[PDB]
Amino acid sequence: MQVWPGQAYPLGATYDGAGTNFAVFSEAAHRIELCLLHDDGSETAVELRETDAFVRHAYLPGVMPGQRYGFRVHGPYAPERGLRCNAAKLLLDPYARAVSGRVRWGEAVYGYPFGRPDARNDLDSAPDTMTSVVVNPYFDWGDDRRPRTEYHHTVIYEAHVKGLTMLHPDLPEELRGTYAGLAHPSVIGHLRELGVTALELMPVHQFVNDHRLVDAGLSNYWGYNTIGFFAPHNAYASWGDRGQQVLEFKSAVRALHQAGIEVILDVVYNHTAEGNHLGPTLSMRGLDNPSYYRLADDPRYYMDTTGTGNSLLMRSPHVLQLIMDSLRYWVTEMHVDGFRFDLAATLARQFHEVDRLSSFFDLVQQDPVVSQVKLIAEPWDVGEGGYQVGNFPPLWTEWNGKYRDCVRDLWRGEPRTLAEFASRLTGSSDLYQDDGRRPLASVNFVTCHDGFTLRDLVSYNEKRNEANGEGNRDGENYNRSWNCGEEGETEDVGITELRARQMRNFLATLMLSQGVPMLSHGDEFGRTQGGNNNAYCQDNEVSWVRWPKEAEATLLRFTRSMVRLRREHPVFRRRRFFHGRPVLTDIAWFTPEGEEMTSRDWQAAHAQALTVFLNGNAISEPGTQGERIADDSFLLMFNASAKELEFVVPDSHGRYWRMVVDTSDPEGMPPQQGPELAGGERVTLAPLSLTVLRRP
Amino acid sequence: MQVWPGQAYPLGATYDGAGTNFAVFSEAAHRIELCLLHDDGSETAVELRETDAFVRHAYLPGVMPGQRYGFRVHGPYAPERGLRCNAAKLLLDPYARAVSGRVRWGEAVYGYPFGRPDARNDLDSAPDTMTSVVVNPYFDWGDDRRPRTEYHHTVIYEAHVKGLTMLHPDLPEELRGTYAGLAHPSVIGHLRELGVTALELMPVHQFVNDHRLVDAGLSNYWGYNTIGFFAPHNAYASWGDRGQQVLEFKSAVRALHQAGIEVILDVVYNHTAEGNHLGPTLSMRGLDNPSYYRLADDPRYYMDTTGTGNSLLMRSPHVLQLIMDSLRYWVTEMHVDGFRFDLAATLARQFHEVDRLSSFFDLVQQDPVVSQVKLIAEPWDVGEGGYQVGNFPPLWTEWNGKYRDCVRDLWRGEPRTLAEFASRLTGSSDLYQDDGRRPLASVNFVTCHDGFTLRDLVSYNEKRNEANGEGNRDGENYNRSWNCGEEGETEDVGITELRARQMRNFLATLMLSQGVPMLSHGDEFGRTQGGNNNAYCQDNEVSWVRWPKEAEATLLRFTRSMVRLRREHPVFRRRRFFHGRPVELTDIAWFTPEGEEMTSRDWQAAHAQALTVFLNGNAISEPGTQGERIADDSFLLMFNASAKELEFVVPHGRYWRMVVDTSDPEGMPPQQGPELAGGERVTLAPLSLTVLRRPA
Ligand SMILES: Nc1nc2c(ncn2[C@@H]2O[C@@H]3COP(=O)(O)O[C@H]4[C@@H](O)[C@H](n5cnc6c(=O)[nH]c(N)nc65)O[C@@H]4COP(=O)(O)O[C@H]3[C@H]2O)c(=O)[nH]1
Ligand SMILES: Nc1nc2c(ncn2[C@@H]2O[C@@H]3COP(=O)(O)O[C@H]4[C@@H](O)[C@H](n5cnc6c(=O)[nH]c(N)nc65)O[C@@H]4COP(=O)(O)O[C@H]3[C@H]2O)c(=O)[nH]1
Repeated sequence: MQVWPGQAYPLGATYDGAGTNFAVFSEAAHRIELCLLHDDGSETAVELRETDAFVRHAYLPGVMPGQRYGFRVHGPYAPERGLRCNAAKLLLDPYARAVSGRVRWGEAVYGYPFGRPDARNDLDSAPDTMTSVVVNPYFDWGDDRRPRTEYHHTVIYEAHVKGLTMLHPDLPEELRGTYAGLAHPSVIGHLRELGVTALELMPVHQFVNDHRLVDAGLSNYWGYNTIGFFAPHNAYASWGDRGQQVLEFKSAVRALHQAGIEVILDVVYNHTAEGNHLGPTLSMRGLDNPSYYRLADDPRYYMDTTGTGNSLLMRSPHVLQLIMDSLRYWVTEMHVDGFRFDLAATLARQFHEVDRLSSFFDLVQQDPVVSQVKLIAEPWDVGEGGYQVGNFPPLWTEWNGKYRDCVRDLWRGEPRTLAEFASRLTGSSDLYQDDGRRPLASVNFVTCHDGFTLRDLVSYNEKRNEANGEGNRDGENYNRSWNCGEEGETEDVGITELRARQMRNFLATLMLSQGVPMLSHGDEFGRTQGGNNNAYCQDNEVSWVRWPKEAEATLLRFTRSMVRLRREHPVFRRRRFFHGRPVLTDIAWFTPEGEEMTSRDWQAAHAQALTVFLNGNAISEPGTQGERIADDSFLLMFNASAKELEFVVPDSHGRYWRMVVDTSDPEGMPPQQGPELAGGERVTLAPLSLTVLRRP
Repeated sequence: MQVWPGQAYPLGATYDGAGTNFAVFSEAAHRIELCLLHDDGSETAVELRETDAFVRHAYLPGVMPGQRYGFRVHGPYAPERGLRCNAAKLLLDPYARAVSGRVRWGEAVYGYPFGRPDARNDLDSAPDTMTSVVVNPYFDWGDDRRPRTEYHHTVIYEAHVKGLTMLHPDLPEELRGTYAGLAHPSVIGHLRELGVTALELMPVHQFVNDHRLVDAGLSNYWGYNTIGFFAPHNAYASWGDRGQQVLEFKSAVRALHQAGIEVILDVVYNHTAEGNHLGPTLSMRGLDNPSYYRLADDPRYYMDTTGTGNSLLMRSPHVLQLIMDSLRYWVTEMHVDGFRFDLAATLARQFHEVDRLSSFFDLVQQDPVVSQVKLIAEPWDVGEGGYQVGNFPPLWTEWNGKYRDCVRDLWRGEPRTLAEFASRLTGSSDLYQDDGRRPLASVNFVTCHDGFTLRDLVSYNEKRNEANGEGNRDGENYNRSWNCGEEGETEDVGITELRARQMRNFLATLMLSQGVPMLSHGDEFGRTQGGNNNAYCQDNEVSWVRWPKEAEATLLRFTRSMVRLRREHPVFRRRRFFHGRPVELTDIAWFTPEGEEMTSRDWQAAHAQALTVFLNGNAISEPGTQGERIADDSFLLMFNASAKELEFVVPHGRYWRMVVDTSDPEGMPPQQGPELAGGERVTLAPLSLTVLRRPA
């Protein structure tokens, strides 16, 4: 038999050489039973009797990795009390390091009769449920140098595990769309060729194909609907789901870490794949409903702060413990370099309000494992006071959703005051400066997985989510986009070259900006999604990354060479805001004709032209060793006008500035040199074009 | 000036091989300078310029360990807002891994002019102040097996580092009263001889003798008045103060851990040694006052839920981080095994009420370093809603204040504490069963550092603290004690035996009571504080532990034999609660002195001071380390707190053996006894105990 009492910590199934020590949390269970599934669907149940601080535990020697296991909570069923415990269902371990199988959708996985939401389901769950697996924690990272690339050298590349590699004509068939293929040399090379220093992996926690999707012809692609917070996703693993998916991810990191490539993965802690009531009872519903999920004034129904069914209680210690244990386990055992938190406002909702003194923030700021890895937050959620951009604690880094909306409104041509675009270029002073932050707190991005891609952003006015199954009712409605004259694809040479160069504008404005640049995957080649902007369920050629074999490889070498500029020239990645008001003047703003803009020229309604001077000799920032940082002085000239404009170079005839970037050109100016301008001489600059000059 | 920007983590002086990095937090400091002290007192200031998330820092190559340093925080001095920043006072390092020197009490360590509280003082504090020192973290714990003694084997021995060894006629005079003398073989041999598994260490966090106390002829001895949250008290060091005292501690833990004795130390996190205003500016008054201390509804004045000057803000993320970074520093760097939190209800006061969902409770519960060590609490503060015995989370253990009073009462004679004393032997079923805890969650104790020692407990009716300088106003006013005929020293052998046998009565009940016991240092030799019940300032023979050279060595072998009787028989240290009756095995049954099971009427019969308890050694419904069953001889405990003799009956056919008797003056847990029939009547003296041991 061999049922030893074991230990209470750590939570989950841990392989201590000769056996495995199990420990799960439930304060609302009279009895808890542990099931040991075999390869034929037989359950060898064991009662974890030894409770300690509402966590029941036991050590069962002989149990080893590959053991399919799960729990069955004997507890009250009373939605009136908030409890939905059911022994009939096979509950997943929240602390499971690897989950096997898919959810086979049926009336059994749900925990309530399909006609009576307050009755109780007595159907066995195991033959249709996912199944948590014990994992051997061993891995020999030889020299896993965490390439601790600082914020002022970081190029974040948002990408998917599957879409990035799925259609790659260099990975053998098996590896396309897996973690293993993500480690391939032709992808790491591409990533190292493109200049990225951080890789953002769209949700990699094990997530569930939604029932509403499976019974609609679709699947869950993005993966922002998760149940296994410690489990690499089994469907992204070509090495098996019997606890061998973690072996890929670890090896996927080590291969990536060898090339000086960081891994910052996208975490979704705000909600769970169990949805609201009327959803499935899979992992945490049956264990402890009241202290895992945020229930409403009527405990039957669920408080939502994400619009997606449920939301976790951020003040119950066993929920905070699960997230800190989740983060760290991905830091120190998966060697993940950082996290992009999803809708991170919900994580700071202690009772109702968004608190920046909330216990979650208190925890993260102090723990020596998480507080040092790159902490990125999506600074909003769909509750009251949901817009919190510029209110997270000064440790954090935020998605500048105001950079997206301000830049997409500049190149679109709207009367977005230049003084609204000029602080987004300076790196969002108005949002972060008083908070005690630096420009690197702003993660700038012209496009991400949400909204249009880059090609869709310069080709479509309104969304095209008909094929999502919701009558075009999902995604952002107006995306500050402009089709460039005709919506959809078109053979018009004028519309084509305009779109191909509007894209150039977006990537050029992004790199010359201050803070952290971010690229959505595919925009290097011009990835299209056919007007679809919220492709959470488009798991097909719509969201795959097509790979190039001329125009798509004109924009490619353009973008790479634009990254070289930001890298090579530290003026574009400064550690602290310019001031330059009274004395060296580290920034200056002149009009096209060549005079310093005035308070009246600045925010006058219809003005769409700028010249920006960036003083490379006024970087009062020490390097790593107190080394004073130098760089050539640059002259960025923006023309958001519909017309051809005449820009004067405002220094003197004394000196010479060489043009190094010019959006207008069809061959690509960031990868191709050009003429050097006199210094008082007039330079005609095409409509919706950009230009940069360089001088030491 | 080789000054590199350095890192912002961790806070404090860390030695990176080539040099040392300093990082300090202040969110209301415009300019922070790093003063580096020399041996002729001259300073060498350098700006910690690099402000990152309100943590200013720098790294200085070549700066070796032993360097005396400190921060001077230029900022606002305005007590109407709560700011007492003073760039004249040499602020300590809240993360000082060793603090040298002592406070020379003068008008210069005080930050304000003595006659005017809210004015400004520009007196240099440098020489009159302690100094935070850089420490080299190396120490070779070759094979330092943390003796992770279980919870149901612990015997806590609360000791002070100085009194334990200042008067031991075996250490060299160098080592009397220091950390090294605490780990001499003659001491660890005694703790081994006594059977303890834990050494509760009265505060070693480096503290300051109060100005209040030093202009009186006295000196703070206990040390519950702390500034150094990372340093060992330099006045306990025989090896030096320039960072060398940290070695004393690390090597004093190495020795105790080799002989298998754990380290539990007394932490004081609720309050600081700067007290309220009118007091010094040493570490946190001048660093960032409003974010460190819990301020009033008038920022000039300090909230005080402790009565010791001030209280700490348990909601500012950077005070909880200072606690945690301290907590994890004594386990991960100095190999401590647990902490006793003092006034631990103040730690949970997040705003006003004692919140068991306070961030602090959610921080300890989660952290892998601190949730695993022994978490012992003193569950009360003097503030409103202070007494919270039985209300801490289930992860926590408490000093059972309702045990101490109710056993002090019983042997004192009060006609109430029988049904109450019963549960206190049961393990305080009232206070802990429903909370989800075990009998072990209650630290039982009759006497501690507070109140009377055990000899004073039976030799005084009221306090005698005139020597403390507050005219007998401090401490407990009634401590639930009895003088046994005469208060003070007598020679009547009738009283003296009653005292020496009363001392046997508590220790007997303490080692036979369910849960975790605690021994105050010196109650083996019958230590006497001369009636001083609150001796926090008596750093003299009053609290010095007197080592014995006839009666003193009789009670000694009494206690040691009782702590064994706990060890060798697990019933007195059970791991679950009793249930008494299989409604449809009987593991406990209470009998009358007459010899019949009691009745709910006869239980709460007011006039009753006699008892017979049965314990079933064969009905321990608990597993063992390897699923085994626990087996034991069954015991029969006979309490007579009556003023006279009462004939006690054994419940007929079998035999029983008498193992414990308080009455006979040779001491009879080390002295073998007769065999009692099983129906026979037995005479039990007034205020005495008896235990029977037929094997089951
Ligand atoms: N010695 C010293 N000089 C100080 C200090 N604070 C400001 N200065 C000087 O005064 C300017 C104003 O700084 P700010 O208004 O806080 O506005 C600051 C702040 O927004 C940001 N910044 C610069 N360095 C840091 C830093 O290390 N950490 C953070 N968090 N922000 C920084 O850049 C702004 C100004 O950059 P600068 O070109 O440095 O211009 C700074 C610098 O000239 C200080 O505490 N000590
Ligand atoms: N920390 C901790 N404390 C424990 C544990 N088990 C018992 N205790 C405490 O000790 C009491 C004695 O339990 P019992 O003698 O087994 O008498 C128990 C036992 O026979 C049964 N029982 C209670 N819980 C369980 C359980 O989870 N499994 C099984 N099989 N029986 C249980 O019902 C009785 C009443 O249980 P309680 O009301 O809780 O009464 C329990 C509870 O107060 C434990 O695993 N951990």
